[PDB]
Amino acid sequence: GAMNSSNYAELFNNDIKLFVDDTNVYRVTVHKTFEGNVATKAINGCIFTLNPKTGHLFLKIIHTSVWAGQKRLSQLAKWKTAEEVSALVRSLPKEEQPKQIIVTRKAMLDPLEVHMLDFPNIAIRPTELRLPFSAAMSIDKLSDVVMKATEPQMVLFNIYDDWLDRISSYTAFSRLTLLLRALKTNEESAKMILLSDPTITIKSYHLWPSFTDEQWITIESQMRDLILTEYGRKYNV
Amino acid sequence: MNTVPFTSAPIEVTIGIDQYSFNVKENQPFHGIKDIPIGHVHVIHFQHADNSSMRYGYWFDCRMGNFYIQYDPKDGLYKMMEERDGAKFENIVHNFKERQMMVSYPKIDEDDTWYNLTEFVQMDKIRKIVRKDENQFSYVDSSMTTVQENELSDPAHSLNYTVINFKSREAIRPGHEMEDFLDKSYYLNTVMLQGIFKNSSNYFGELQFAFLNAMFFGNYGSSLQWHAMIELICSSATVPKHMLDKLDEILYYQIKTLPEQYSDILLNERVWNICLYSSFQKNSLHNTEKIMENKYPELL
Repeated sequence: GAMNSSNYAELFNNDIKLFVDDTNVYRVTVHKTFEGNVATKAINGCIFTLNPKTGHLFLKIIHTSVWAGQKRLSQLAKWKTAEEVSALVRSLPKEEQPKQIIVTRKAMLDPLEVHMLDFPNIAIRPTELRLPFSAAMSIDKLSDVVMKATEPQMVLFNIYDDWLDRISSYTAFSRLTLLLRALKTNEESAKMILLSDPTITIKSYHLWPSFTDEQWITIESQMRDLILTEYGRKYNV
Repeated sequence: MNTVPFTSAPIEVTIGIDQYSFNVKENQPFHGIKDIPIGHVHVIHFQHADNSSMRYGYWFDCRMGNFYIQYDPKDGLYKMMEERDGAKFENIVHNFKERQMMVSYPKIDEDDTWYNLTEFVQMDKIRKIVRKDENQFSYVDSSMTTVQENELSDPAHSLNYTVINFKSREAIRPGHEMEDFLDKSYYLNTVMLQGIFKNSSNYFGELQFAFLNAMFFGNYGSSLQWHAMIELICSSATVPKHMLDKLDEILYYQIKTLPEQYSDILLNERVWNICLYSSFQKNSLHNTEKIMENKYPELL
């Protein structure tokens, strides 16, 4: 069943698995109409599909055109997400297909299960973890490709850059979740921490700056401090 | 008016005939049930005074043969049997009636309850759900499992209800995943009604038989079948108007008949709340919604 603190190491074993996050699929700005009513305008979204072992990110861009003339968009977004994940699994060679898909929100279970009936051997699982994947649109290069898209498009990234050359998946995923947790709690602060020293740049083929092992430790400490401060503020403790 | 004689009653037992029931004492001179209405299926059912586990019984139609009950001291149950000798049977029944050793099927003339619970139930359909082709009558008990329950183990002693599964390739057309899952009209009308049942009468007959097995034997798999068949109709946006009107009547008599004390194990909170308050048909079951709201407002 559900993925939790107890079965955490399973993410880094040799069974292919993908996380699916649908939180940035259907995005709107709410505005006033001339008559003073409220309306939404959809903006481009994305499905965040991640192999936590390899760092391979299957970023499916959701162009606003998919919502044209559709009703109940927040319900349709779960089904569109399941349709796109299913199409991705079918496009992969058999030996690359996942054995499990873990959805970050329980509302994705039935839509994915129904789309994947052809794949009875692929287990669809929820999680107890409160993963910060919603903050993926706070990564500048991912935000840039989503907002510039003029049509449906799939873009492949490695969300760990070259870290697996130096650290284990376990350590790479903990670093990723700490960066995204910080970006989600205080985006401006998190982004200042990452880019303040202009001598450390982001390679053209990377998402994150080229920190040495020592600089990652300092960065990781600043992100921890950011998170706990905001927690004392949120909760006056 | 037809008769099911009993050879004897050697063990103390509560005997059910349709919705009626009688206590018989160990070695009481009880020789059976007379004045059984012709034209309907019937169920004769048993609960031993010494083992209130294993309710068991026999679905039969008196037009299909002469049936009697005889206790088997080896297998330890009241068994239905057919008497092929018509003259031996008439002669046995006439004696027991003369000696008034038979209870009378106690039907009130105003009372259409049994007709209303068995309107679409046919003995030929019961015999396809309960397979024992050498007998004209069908044995059911508390513990028998359904074909669907066995997939998720003895096939000889199983209830072969039609398998309904909302998350199955049968239920969901490729490329209509969201549409077929949120509106089950395709699954109800093409797969189930046109494809498997052929007409709404056979569909209602299985639904009614599943309810009665759930109520009379506390058969859990029958209860699951009855709820699934209700939910498939309530979760369809497109249902023939006559089917909706008839479903309302069927469910009304089922809820009216259910023992008040069993509503907590025989009624699935989620299905009834969904069917009466959320589903496409939420406004189509007026009689059923009124009896449920007045008799079981806790469940809702």
